[PDB]
Amino acid sequence: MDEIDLRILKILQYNAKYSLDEIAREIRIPKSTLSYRIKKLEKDGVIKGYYAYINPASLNLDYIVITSVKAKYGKNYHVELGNKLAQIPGVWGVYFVLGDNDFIVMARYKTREEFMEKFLERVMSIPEVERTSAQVVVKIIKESPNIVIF
Amino acid sequence: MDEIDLRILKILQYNAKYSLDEIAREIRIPKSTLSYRIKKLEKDGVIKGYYAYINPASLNLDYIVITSVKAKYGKNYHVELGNKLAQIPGVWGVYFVLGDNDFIVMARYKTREEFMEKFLERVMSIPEVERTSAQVVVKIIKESPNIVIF
Amino acid sequence: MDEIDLRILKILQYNAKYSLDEIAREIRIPKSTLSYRIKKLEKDGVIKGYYAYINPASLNLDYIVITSVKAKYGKNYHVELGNKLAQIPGVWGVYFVLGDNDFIVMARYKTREEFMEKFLERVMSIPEVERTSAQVVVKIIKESPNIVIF
Amino acid sequence: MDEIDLRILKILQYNAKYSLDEIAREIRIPKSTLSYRIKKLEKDGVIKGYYAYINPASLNLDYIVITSVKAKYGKNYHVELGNKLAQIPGVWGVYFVLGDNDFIVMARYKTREEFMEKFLERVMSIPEVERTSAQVVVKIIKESPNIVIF
Amino acid sequence: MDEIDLRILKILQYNAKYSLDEIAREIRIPKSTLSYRIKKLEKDGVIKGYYAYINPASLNLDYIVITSVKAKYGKNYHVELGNKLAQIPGVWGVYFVLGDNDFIVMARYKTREEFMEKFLERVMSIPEVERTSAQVVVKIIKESPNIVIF
Amino acid sequence: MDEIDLRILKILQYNAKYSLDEIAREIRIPKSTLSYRIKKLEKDGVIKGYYAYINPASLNLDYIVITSVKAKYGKNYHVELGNKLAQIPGVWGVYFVLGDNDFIVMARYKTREEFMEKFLERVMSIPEVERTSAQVVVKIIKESPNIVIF
Amino acid sequence: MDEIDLRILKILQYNAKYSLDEIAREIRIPKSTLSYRIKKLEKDGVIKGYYAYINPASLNLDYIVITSVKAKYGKNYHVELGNKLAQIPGVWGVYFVLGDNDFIVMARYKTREEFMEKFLERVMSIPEVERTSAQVVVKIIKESPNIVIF
Amino acid sequence: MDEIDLRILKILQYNAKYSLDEIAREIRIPKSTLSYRIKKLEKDGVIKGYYAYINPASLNLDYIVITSVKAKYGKNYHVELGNKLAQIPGVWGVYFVLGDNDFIVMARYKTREEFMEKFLERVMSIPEVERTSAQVVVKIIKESPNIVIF
Ligand SMILES: NC(=O)CC[C@H](N)C(=O)O
Ligand SMILES: NC(=O)CC[C@H](N)C(=O)O
Ligand SMILES: NC(=O)CC[C@H](N)C(=O)O
Ligand SMILES: NC(=O)CC[C@H](N)C(=O)O
Ligand SMILES: NC(=O)CC[C@H](N)C(=O)O
Ligand SMILES: NC(=O)CC[C@H](N)C(=O)O
Ligand SMILES: NC(=O)CC[C@H](N)C(=O)O
Ligand SMILES: NC(=O)CC[C@H](N)C(=O)O
Ligand SMILES: [Mg+2]
Ligand SMILES: [Mg+2]
Ligand SMILES: [Mg+2]
Ligand SMILES: [Mg+2]
Repeated sequence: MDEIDLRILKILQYNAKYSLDEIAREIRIPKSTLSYRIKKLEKDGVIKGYYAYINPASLNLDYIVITSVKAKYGKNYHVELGNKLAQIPGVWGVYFVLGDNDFIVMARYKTREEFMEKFLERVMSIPEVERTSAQVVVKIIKESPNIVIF
Repeated sequence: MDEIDLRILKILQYNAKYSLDEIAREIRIPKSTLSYRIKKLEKDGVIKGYYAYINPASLNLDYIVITSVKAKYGKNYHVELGNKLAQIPGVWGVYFVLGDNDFIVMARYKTREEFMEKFLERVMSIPEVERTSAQVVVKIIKESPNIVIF
Repeated sequence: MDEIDLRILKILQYNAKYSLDEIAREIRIPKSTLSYRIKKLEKDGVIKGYYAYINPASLNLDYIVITSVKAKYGKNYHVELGNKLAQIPGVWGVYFVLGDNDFIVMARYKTREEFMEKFLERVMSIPEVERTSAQVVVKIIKESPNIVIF
Repeated sequence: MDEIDLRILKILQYNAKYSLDEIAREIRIPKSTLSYRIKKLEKDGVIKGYYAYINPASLNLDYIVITSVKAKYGKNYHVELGNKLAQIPGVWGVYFVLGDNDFIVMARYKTREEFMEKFLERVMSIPEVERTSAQVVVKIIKESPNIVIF
Repeated sequence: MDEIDLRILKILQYNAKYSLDEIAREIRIPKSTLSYRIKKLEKDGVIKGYYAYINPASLNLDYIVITSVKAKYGKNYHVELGNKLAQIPGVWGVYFVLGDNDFIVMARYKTREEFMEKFLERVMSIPEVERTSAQVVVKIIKESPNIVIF
Repeated sequence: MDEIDLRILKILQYNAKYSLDEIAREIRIPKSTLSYRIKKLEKDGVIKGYYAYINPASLNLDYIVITSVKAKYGKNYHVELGNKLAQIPGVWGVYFVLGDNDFIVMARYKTREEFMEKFLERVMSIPEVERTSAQVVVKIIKESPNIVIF
Repeated sequence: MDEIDLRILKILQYNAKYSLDEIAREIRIPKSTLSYRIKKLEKDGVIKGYYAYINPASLNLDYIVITSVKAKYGKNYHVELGNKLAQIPGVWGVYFVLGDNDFIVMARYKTREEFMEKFLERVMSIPEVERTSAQVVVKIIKESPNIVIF
Repeated sequence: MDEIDLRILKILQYNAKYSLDEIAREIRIPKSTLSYRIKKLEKDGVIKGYYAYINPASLNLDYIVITSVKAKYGKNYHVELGNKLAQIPGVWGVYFVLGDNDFIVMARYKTREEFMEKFLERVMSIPEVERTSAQVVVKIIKESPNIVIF
């Protein structure tokens, strides 16, 4: 990757629906070269794909919760709990963090009831789980994970 | 929105690079009707846009940190700190949560040094900030915020 | 329920001993219509009943304690502990909360000894119980759960 | 108060809509004596009144939150914050507890938005307030504050 | 007990080596009446005895530690741990407290090594013990448990 | 101090009302030598005095509380708060501990009201005080500070 | 050890590569006496040896972590965990502390991956380990353990 | 640096008092080449020096404490506190850590009194300091910071 690829990615991270023309004109390079560079980035794994950005509100995903989960120590309990958490419907993020030394889980549901049935109740029945603390997000000030180039 | 729009969105959330043909054939509806429905979803704000999914690793974004921030109480301190946090380079997520009653900030940097210079040092100089706790993500088990329809 | 029912409920939540006359005169509606509306609210479950408000102090209920209880995770431990807590004499409130991710128990006793014998000792013998923290209420600034319409 | 008054109160705490007949027949005492005893209990302050029990769900009071509040120390800050908390619309309970050495606030709202506007935002602007932690009640296992005689 | 007994106790709590004369002259009552009152207080259990106040420093009791101990819940674990703690050499105080909902243990030792051998190591081997936190007293600002009448 | 003084102190710490005869007979030494040794211990400061042990229960000292107090840092705030705490009526113990890095205060009162008026309210008005946590002692398993020789 | 030995040690703790001449001239004593004193300090165990001070940065030891570890109570679990921790590659410090009543572990690794593989993963599989909290050192303000004489 | 330098450093980190002969014979390289390599490592900053390892016990450094320090946020308070901490006599380590988001300070003193006078009292008077928690090390299981090559 070179400076030019970065200029291309900086654009595609915001809007992937531009025409090779506009981009080429902005970056000041041959459209055939652009198309090539973009195809190379996809083959190399830099660009893993293209998604439609759906407004979670439009889907009534009003009950957002960030949950910290502590796993009991011993015989692979930690690694197994991570994958169990990632398969729960509504869970889009699972991170293991150093400090708290536990899992941070990001999930979205339409209501409290759905959250309890699909996430909370399920997580509570997991024996490996030592403890949890579910944080209710009452305000999304920002959420743009797509922006990787600042 | 109807059941059909959901089938369309469920596809576009994963791959927006399909052809109206394939989708139409899968959903079993006229391509002209599909194109219409999709254009309507965009005009209605359900589909806010289309992004390229860039692999953060490809950009050496190795230092990932989830930081909790406590703001001092009183005269609009809380709301102001939120926007200050969202403008920091490298910060893609800022949420205010109930329970901890503080801000949860998601950020990505190439190294510890960048993180300290762009995020930590800056956050420390903010007077409104009462306290913080930065969690180092040492493992991303899952991160698919684009998946809103399960 | 309409605006008129709300005016009726706003009154009955404070004093259910009024006469259909006074209320009718205040709300400015036929006494026969009032009686009907009230009977409908009872049949519909809005008005679950009428209670006498007894001053807890008059019963020497001097030892008030708000206890948080953490249940161990796994095989229905959580749901079972909740009902065990609600059957304890002196316990009038049991809530499961998100954040602390534990039960909050409200209880009233005449003395420390009664509290220990009827609540504390009993709760300690429950194996499902992971941990507890009992908060001693030394001052009731307000307690009007009957006021649901502000 | 004697054993007989307790039998009367034990009944009235559950249902104040009984007839002096039924109660008299159950307690086995003259209806004129009952009426007298009840009037005495009201004059003495044991029975502070009679309320209609309204099902909070019937009023869409779905967002229930138990909040702990820490007040800064010094010049009457503690006592003043207590009364400020009790005047907030939607707040039915305010207790000062020993141990946590802070205020426990019980509130009910129809939605997250109402809660934020009427409670959270208001509490955040109070300078005396050091810190808070709002617990989201996702399940009411029991709530019968009217039962003072077990 | 009357006002006079209190005046007697207020004196004896500070210095039990006074003569019945001095005390009688100070309290302004017959020495024979004093002797009687004091003998009555002993027979009644108010005065449980008379001790020599030994300066702990004179015995090289330099390592003072206040330890909080959490016992696991279930089958009489709590009550049993309390008595086990009270029999440890060097432990002069054991209290069960509400709030922390654990035992507070006061102990004194000549050195760190003695403390580790007689207290810490022993406490660690107790299975019922969930967790502990030992606070090192580096300054005794006051310690007059003998003063019960202020 | 020698082995013999220790045998004397071990006795006097439990009961200072023995006769020089009994003690001399038990220790197997001349009564004149005993009297001398004891007088020397008093002059040397080992024996600071003799107190009457009054049963706190006999004085209705039912509300026992162990309070941890955190002082703000800076200009002699710590040392000043310690002496302010030790002068509070009902407070018999004040220790500064390493770990929690705060003051531990032992106090006794007849009732909750007295505790609030004499201790809590007073402590809350102290500006230097950062935070506190008052632990309610609901059970004294042991309290023998007089026993310094085991 | 005398004042002169201290002057010698104060020098050798900083730089052990000086010549007996320079030191002798600085301390103002016969070189033969110096050599003797130094040999005595080594034989007596004061000087346990001489090491080369290697700059950790020069070895790419960029991932520094201070981890607190809580061991479960009971049958020698504590002492055994300590030695298990000290044998982990990359761990240079293991301390058992009073207060937190847990182990503090100092370790150094080249990267996050090495840290996870050699330390974290290994520690997680230890059953005796109750919980841990790994603190990421992002700045070494000072690290001179060799300086024992100030 | 190459594999050979590492073999040299691995030796010098343990014992810098070996002769170029022994080392050369062990590493199997010309003594003149060794001397050169070692001189290069010193000029390059890998080997910052050579110290005498003094047994802290030999200096009566019995009071070891690991203290966590929280600095108030705002105008360079954090960076300034770090250097203030590093200049305190007896302090050999100061680290700023991510997670706890505070300073970890390692210090050694002969007694509690010295610790209080040189460290604690001084740290308490620092206004920038928000809070601290000093952990008493009662057992050094391992302390070999000199070992950088495992
Ligand atoms: N930007 C453009 O469209 C130029 C294209 C270029 N001439 C080519 O060879 O494709
Ligand atoms: N799926 C298709 O391509 C059919 C298209 C449809 N016949 C139209 O009117 O556009
Ligand atoms: N408020 C009243 O009492 C009026 C009653 C009304 N006239 C009826 O039909 O009952
Ligand atoms: N229970 C009753 O109704 C009896 C009443 C009773 N005879 C009276 O004097 O009122
Ligand atoms: N205070 C005194 O010694 C008076 C004693 C009193 N006269 C008696 O009867 O013993
Ligand atoms: N124990 C005794 O009373 C002996 C006393 C001893 N003969 C003396 O000289 O006082
Ligand atoms: N400082 C010196 O080198 C003097 C040495 C001294 N004359 C001896 O006997 O070794
Ligand atoms: N290891 C040795 O001492 C050999 C030294 C080597 N011959 C030189 O040139 O110095
Ligand atoms: Mg996307
Ligand atoms: Mg009621
Ligand atoms: Mg005494
Ligand atoms: Mg060294």
